[PDB]
Amino acid sequence: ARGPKKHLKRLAAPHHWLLDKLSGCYAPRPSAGPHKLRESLPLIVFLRNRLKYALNGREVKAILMQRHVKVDGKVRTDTTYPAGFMDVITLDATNENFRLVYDVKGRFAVHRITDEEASYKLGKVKKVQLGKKGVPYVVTHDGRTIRYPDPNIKVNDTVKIDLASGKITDFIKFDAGKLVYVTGGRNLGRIGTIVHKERHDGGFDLVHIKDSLDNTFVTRLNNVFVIGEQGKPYISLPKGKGIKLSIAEERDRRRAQQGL
Amino acid sequence: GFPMKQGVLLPTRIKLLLTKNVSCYRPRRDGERKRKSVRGAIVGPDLAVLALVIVKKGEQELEGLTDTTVPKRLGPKRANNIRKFFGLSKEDDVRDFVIRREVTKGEKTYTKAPKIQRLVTPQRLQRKRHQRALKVRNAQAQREAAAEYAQLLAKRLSE
Amino acid sequence: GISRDSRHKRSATGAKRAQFRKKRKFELGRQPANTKIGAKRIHSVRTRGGNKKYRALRIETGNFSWASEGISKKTRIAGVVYHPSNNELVRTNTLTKAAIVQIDATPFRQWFEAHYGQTLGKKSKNAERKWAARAASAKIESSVESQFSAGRLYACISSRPGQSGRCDGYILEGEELAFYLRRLTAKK
Amino acid sequence: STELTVQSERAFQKQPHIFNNPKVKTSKRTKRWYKNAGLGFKTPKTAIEGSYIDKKCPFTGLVSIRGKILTGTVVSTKMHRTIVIRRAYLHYIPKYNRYEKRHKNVPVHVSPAFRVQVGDIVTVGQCRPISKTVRFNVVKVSAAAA
Amino acid sequence: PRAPRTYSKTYSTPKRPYESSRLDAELKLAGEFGLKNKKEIYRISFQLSKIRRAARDLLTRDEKDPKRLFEGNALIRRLVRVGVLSEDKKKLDYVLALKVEDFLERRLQTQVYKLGLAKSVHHARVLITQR
RNA sequence: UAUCUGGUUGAUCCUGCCAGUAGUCAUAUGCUUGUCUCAAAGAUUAAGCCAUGCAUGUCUAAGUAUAAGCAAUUUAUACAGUGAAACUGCGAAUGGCUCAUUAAAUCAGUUAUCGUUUAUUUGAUAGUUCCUCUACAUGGUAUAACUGUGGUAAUUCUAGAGCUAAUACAUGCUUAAAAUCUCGACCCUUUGGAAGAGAUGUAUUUAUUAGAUAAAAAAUCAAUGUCUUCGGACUCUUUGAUGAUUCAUAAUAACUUUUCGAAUCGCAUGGCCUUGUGCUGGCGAUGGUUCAUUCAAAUUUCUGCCCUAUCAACUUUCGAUGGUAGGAUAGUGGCCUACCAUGGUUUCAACGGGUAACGGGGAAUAAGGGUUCGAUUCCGGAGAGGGAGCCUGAGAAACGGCUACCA
RNA sequence: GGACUUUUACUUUGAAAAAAUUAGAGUGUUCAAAGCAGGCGUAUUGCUCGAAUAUAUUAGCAUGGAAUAAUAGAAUAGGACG
RNA sequence: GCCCGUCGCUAGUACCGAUUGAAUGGCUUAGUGAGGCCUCAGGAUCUGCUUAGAGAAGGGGGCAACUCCAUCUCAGAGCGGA
RNA sequence: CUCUUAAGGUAGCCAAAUGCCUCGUCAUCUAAUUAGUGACGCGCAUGAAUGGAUUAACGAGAUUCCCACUGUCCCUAUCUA
Ligand SMILES: [Mg+2]
Ligand SMILES: [Mg+2]
Ligand SMILES: [Mg+2]
Ligand SMILES: [Mg+2]
Ligand SMILES: [Mg+2]
Ligand SMILES: [Mg+2]
Ligand SMILES: [Mg+2]
Ligand SMILES: [Mg+2]
Ligand SMILES: [Mg+2]
Ligand SMILES: [Mg+2]
Ligand SMILES: [Mg+2]
Ligand SMILES: [Mg+2]
Ligand SMILES: [Mg+2]
Ligand SMILES: [Mg+2]
Ligand SMILES: [Mg+2]
Ligand SMILES: [Mg+2]
Ligand SMILES: [Mg+2]
Ligand SMILES: [Mg+2]
Ligand SMILES: [Mg+2]
Ligand SMILES: [Mg+2]
Ligand SMILES: [Mg+2]
Ligand SMILES: [Mg+2]
Ligand SMILES: [Mg+2]
Ligand SMILES: [Mg+2]
Ligand SMILES: [Mg+2]
Ligand SMILES: [Mg+2]
Ligand SMILES: [Mg+2]
Ligand SMILES: [Mg+2]
Ligand SMILES: [Mg+2]
Ligand SMILES: [Mg+2]
Ligand SMILES: [Mg+2]
Ligand SMILES: [Mg+2]
Ligand SMILES: [Mg+2]
Ligand SMILES: [Mg+2]
Ligand SMILES: [Mg+2]
Ligand SMILES: [Mg+2]
Ligand SMILES: [Mg+2]
Ligand SMILES: [Mg+2]
Ligand SMILES: [Mg+2]
Ligand SMILES: [Mg+2]
Ligand SMILES: [Mg+2]
Ligand SMILES: [Mg+2]
Ligand SMILES: [Mg+2]
Ligand SMILES: [Mg+2]
Ligand SMILES: [Mg+2]
Ligand SMILES: [Mg+2]
Ligand SMILES: [Mg+2]
Repeated sequence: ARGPKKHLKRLAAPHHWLLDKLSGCYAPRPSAGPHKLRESLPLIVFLRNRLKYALNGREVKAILMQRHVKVDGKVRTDTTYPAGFMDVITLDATNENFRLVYDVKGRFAVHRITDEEASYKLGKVKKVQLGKKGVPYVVTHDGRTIRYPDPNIKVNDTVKIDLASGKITDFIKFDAGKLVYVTGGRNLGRIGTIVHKERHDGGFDLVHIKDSLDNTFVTRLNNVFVIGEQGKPYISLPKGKGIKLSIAEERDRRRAQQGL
Repeated sequence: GFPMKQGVLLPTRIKLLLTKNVSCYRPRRDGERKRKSVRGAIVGPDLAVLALVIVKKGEQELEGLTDTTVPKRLGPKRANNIRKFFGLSKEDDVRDFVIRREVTKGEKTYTKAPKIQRLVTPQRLQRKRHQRALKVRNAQAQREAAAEYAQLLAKRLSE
Repeated sequence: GISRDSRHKRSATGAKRAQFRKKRKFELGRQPANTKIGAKRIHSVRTRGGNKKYRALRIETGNFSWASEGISKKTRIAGVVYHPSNNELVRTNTLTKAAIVQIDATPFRQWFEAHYGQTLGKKSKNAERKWAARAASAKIESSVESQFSAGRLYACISSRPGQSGRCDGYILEGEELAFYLRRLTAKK
Repeated sequence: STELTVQSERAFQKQPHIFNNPKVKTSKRTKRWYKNAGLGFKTPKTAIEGSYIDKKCPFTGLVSIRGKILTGTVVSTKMHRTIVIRRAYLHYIPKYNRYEKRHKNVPVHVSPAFRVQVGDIVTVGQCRPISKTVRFNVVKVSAAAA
Repeated sequence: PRAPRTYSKTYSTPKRPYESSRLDAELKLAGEFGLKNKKEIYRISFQLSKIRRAARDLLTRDEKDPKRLFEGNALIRRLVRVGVLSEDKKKLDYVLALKVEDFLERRLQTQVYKLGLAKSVHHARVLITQR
């Protein structure tokens, strides 16, 4: 259609942002960035929709123009910046460090973290390749390309990055029994050990997943994010440890907790 | 109203497709050529005005032309452009040489002058300085990181 | 202009296809370069997304390769002598990929007769030190040696002039040379 | 229909950048690059100890095999170095809760490595537009009927 | 190019327009609940039809079926919190046989009658629509 | 939310249609019309024609200010606040509108790119540039605005004369150590050996080579590589990804109207001792080549479209199906050309016709199964009076862009 | 221990999937159509549940099943296994 | 009693029909052929490089002799660019 | 139903090479058509081997029109024997 689109009709936006239907015609539309626009979460939704620190859209800029927010240790100023999975977001003038990490429903949840931890990030290697002049490089899902990596790190392995200096510091392989986030799909939000990687030459491998409740489920390899050792996750986890509850089970928990 | 055009030949008006950087046409948007009329370069009786430029002066002054003389408006503004203008040397330092022009408010009179450009400054040399070092530092830091890894690589066989 | 769209084509079934949309630049084609032989003249053409192809209109001197000797020298290019697509390319000496051409031999002579010491089919120690060692590998094909008598070499174009802007190629050897040689006696 | 004497085309026929030095005396007269097509497709002996060229062959040629991998019966062996597959299937019309036999014709390129006659069930693999209608390459051939 | 502010209609009319039977029954409900027009009976008559269907469907599932349970209890639970479904007709079988007045009974208007306040469902109306 | 009733007879029972009845995001119209909320709307006929106004412009602390602007006061004798105008940069390829064309097209779900382009955002990435006495304390011309002499009824027309800028235009310096390779002055004849001369960034173009692998032991010809116990000996020997590659990446010989490798800007004013306006030095901006990313794009696999035989054979006109080679392309491909074959589709409906046909999400109708609708709030396609052509740019075959024909 | 249907149809269970619409849970918009809000309290600097779920019957992919229905194979043995 | 057809009146409908009937749209034979674009040319106007002579400089380092780099100005002889 | 004189023009066809009136009426072709064609028909005085109607092919036959062509004309000039 003659070139890149610049708008987004408020309706064609990602559902997981949870914006209302009426308000205006448009949703922010992620700028170009480190995350796919459908897999991202603009700073403006964060500050105003999830955080409620902003009212207007004007106030979001007014905030960002005050350099009040760092993404991964770099001040970010673009209203429609596409933050995403494992991102950190540091609100300094209020002592808050978060980390975008999924719900159990499928929505980017407000997960506060220590003034530590905001020091690093988990990053799933996407490709690992010989660059020019023989120098090797890996690429994490977040658009980082760190050269000179450990030759043991293959594809689908995750990797501990520092942050304030790039640099990989230790890493986790991809094999049986590792603790894994589910990054997208129907099971978007779940966590749990592997069990089996069903490989299919040609297309789409399948990963059978078991959790700390012995529920089994499968997704694709492009959807599995290794995050640690069974019962040992390298990031603090949101409430409910990515469990999934039958709506029956879900119903019970609300009303019983309710009252006193 | 139509203007002659350098080197069409012809003594009539013809329509031409005109492009950027060509007389009788100022493009309104990058790319816009416009099929506009233009008059021949050959002098005919159809002319309203004829622009002549004096090449050699004759025996008599022309009262309004030869006699009177009118000044340029702006002087040099670049560094060496002042230096070519005053027959100076590289070592001469402009600054105390630039044309100034008096401004008369109504009771207070002040002056003003350009801002010599390409001017060599304390600050500029600091920048080349920084860039240079930046280059060498990273070069060396790269050669350590390369060397470090090439060691990490050897150990991925020895052990 | 030209368009490389498959729309205008009849369908496999034979059916005529109605006009769906208008032509789009992102499927265009351009007019060919029928590169000749003459004083260097290349026009550049601004392709898609920046980029430059180079319409070479006239070419003398292209970079050629002797594959078996491991070197490459830049000869003259005499004319075209054959061409598998259309012989009219020969008649009008147009240079394209897979052309088949006669090229100068003197830079290739000059390399051979200083790398080896031998002349082609008719002091100093460190100079002669090498020579005697580089020998016993100094006998090349007789079909390639005899050519040097005419000071010209049968070569094939492996560049794409109207694109690259370069008329590079390699000197015909081995069984490849046998085949084209054969075609030449039965027409040329 | 029939396979040539190799150099039966106005241009010399060879795999690209597969050189054999005349300066070097050898056993075999000509170097012969072949490969593993993939997916557990075994490149046949015909692809290896043959002298045919065919730049569009899944072995000995410059074409990858990726995407669908379909099977149909052979239905037309008349074109040179490409054939016609029939693919019979069953369409389900919901309303009559029943089925109807439809079919499709897939033009597919067939390497000289395979001697394929009409009636042969054939496995083919999607492989980038070879020509106007052809997107598949005969990659395995199960027997006739005898 | 906004977002369609959605809507739906609350009533339905009878297929046979002139059943003097139904016409009689209707009027009784109009004066024994002080109603304005038929649409007020229609609305609920529609309302009721959607309930019994919802019920009807779940009753065709297996009992212990995840869906039946969540949304069978749910239905009953709502019908209880309102005064339509009695404290122990709390099954799906009873929501089917659930009649009309069962709803119309729980109107503010009828309720204002049902404890002093009004003495007349028509008094009750003109009282409510007047703050 | 599984219902029928009235009309053929003198009466009867059937066939069967007509008629009633109910709904319609279903339009019109007639009469009537008080309050709250919600708020569609020149689609249908004419993608018919359009007065007039508006609908696309854009400035940070950070590219260019000698306004004969404004405020001023600056410590300001280069500039220094604000700032019209103009150059530079970016955007105008988004939106918005409409449904005309379109029936294997579009579109839908589903694939492919080992078949390509990709401004931008994000992350990576540059010691090599001259030369067997070179500006790098910084090279060179030109132009706008502006001044002034002008033309014409007329327009976002512009001429000739005079000025002056840059992150505009055009040039062009620079930086460590080593290593590896060719040319080889010469010495001394053997195991023979060499001084110093050049070349070696990246990108381009062609050729060649490596990119190993399923498990072992010998013999040779060719050119030479370590050593030792000078007889002859060599071991612990080096290499990534994919299901799959002539892959990534590297090497050799060269090629080139030679791509790029900062002559840019804002804030900071510190620190060394020989004290020279010396040497060094911080936080950012704007650029820059390659790669990755991102927002995309272009093709693309599989299956799926309404009425029609009072359309049965169609396709190769002047490419129809395929092979080879080239040309063209961002790139595959009969996309185009040359040559060569005679192939390709069809009663499992090809081909042709119609459509008051943009595809889909979806809408109406509620026992079910179906019937009918979908110009129109979201996705996709297309078009801007009809056609064709092209400029600019990353992106357009663009129409609030241009060029031509037609109206 | 992985891979495993001669070659299919069928059927199960999943995966990759859009929102709005539909069905449908929560929530007193004063009711309702709606909306996706909201709720608790010291209301002098607070706390706090949500924003589910179902549906797609074509085709493709993954998978459990092998009844039904098709399909291949030893007859001049030019058969099978090692 | 029912009832068939010609024939006669009125109105409406479609059919046939001289007009080598007419109109609109799609696709097209042959002939003609704008335009921008690519190419062989053209060269109003501008211009980079080399080179002998002349005037005015400053030393690559000398008791007289010797010799670079940069700039700018008037006859020319060249080979190139826009 | 009748009269002359035996019958009383059927199938067809037409202002036809058969129609006075007549340059018939209507349509069509054209700027205009005593022409041509298609129709109409109480047809002075059409009509069935005194053959009627139809008709492909054929024609130095009579007739109308269209394209082409042209000194037939506007409007004449020049050349050869
Ligand atoms: Mg944005
Ligand atoms: Mg400057
Ligand atoms: Mg169209
Ligand atoms: Mg089915
Ligand atoms: Mg009766
Ligand atoms: Mg009816
Ligand atoms: Mg509308
Ligand atoms: Mg309209
Ligand atoms: Mg648009
Ligand atoms: Mg200049
Ligand atoms: Mg100049
Ligand atoms: Mg100039
Ligand atoms: Mg001027
Ligand atoms: Mg390897
Ligand atoms: Mg490669
Ligand atoms: Mg379809
Ligand atoms: Mg018909
Ligand atoms: Mg191509
Ligand atoms: Mg071909
Ligand atoms: Mg044929
Ligand atoms: Mg039809
Ligand atoms: Mg239409
Ligand atoms: Mg439709
Ligand atoms: Mg639609
Ligand atoms: Mg439809
Ligand atoms: Mg319409
Ligand atoms: Mg368009
Ligand atoms: Mg219009
Ligand atoms: Mg632009
Ligand atoms: Mg246009
Ligand atoms: Mg407009
Ligand atoms: Mg527009
Ligand atoms: Mg308190
Ligand atoms: Mg199965
Ligand atoms: Mg009337
Ligand atoms: Mg008588
Ligand atoms: Mg008779
Ligand atoms: Mg008779
Ligand atoms: Mg008559
Ligand atoms: Mg007559
Ligand atoms: Mg007549
Ligand atoms: Mg006449
Ligand atoms: Mg007779
Ligand atoms: Mg007779
Ligand atoms: Mg005749
Ligand atoms: Mg004549
Ligand atoms: Mg005459």
